[PDB]
Amino acid sequence: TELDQTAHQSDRLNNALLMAIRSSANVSSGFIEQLGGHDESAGKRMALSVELNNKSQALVDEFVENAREPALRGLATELQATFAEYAKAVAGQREATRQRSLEQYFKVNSDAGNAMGRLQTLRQQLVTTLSER
Amino acid sequence: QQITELDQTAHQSDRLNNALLMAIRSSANVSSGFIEQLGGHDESAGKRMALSVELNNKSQALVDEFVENAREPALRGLATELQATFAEYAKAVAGQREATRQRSLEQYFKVNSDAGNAMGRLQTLRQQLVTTLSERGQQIML
Repeated sequence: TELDQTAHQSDRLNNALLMAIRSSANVSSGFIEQLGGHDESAGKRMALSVELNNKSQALVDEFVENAREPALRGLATELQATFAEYAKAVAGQREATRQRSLEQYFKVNSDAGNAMGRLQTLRQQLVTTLSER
Repeated sequence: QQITELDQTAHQSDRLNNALLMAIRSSANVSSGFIEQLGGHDESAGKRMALSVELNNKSQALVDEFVENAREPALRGLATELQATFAEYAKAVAGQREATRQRSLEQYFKVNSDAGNAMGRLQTLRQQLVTTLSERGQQIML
């Protein structure tokens, strides 16, 4: 029973991070589509970025709710905080894209890239801790 | 022993998760780098081109190692598809980087569909491989 919880936790963690980076990739792609006048195509990218933000946030929330073991509590709260910092940056990318502002996009993009760099290394720390039961 | 094959199954799914994560991060760097370049932030865009290269090279090495270790027929067909699909993806992202260096929206769009189509297939193949690896880990325990 503990082991089936582990697989659900792993699906939540991996899907959350894949959907989160896809959310940012979509809004960047959509910004470029707007630059090229592909304005209908760009709306599909923006909608997917929004949806992927919502779905990935829900999975992080579930992961943290279910990571009660003492070895995981601190790291899971670190994940919650770093993920929130990433999601805030991607929300900033969406707002820059709606305003069609190259400079607003640059401002927040460094925050996005730095938080995702940390999410990759934090994910590996979580995978190590999950596998040690 | 069971823990050996179990340990190797976990190692394989982890290779797969890191490869897909870094592959999508590579895209995020080239697209956001193009936006930075167009805003006059040439230095940051250059760093992002380098990071896109690094990330897809690391992903490629993980994909190659995954295929080398996916010997069972339940996995090998999916694994070689993942490899062939990654090659398509990596070539399109390289096209996106060169379009960025040339400051060319037209060059960028010319390959942007190749990248998205390959990435979509990569994500489905990862899903099939994760499920098939998990099935093998459970078969051992059964």
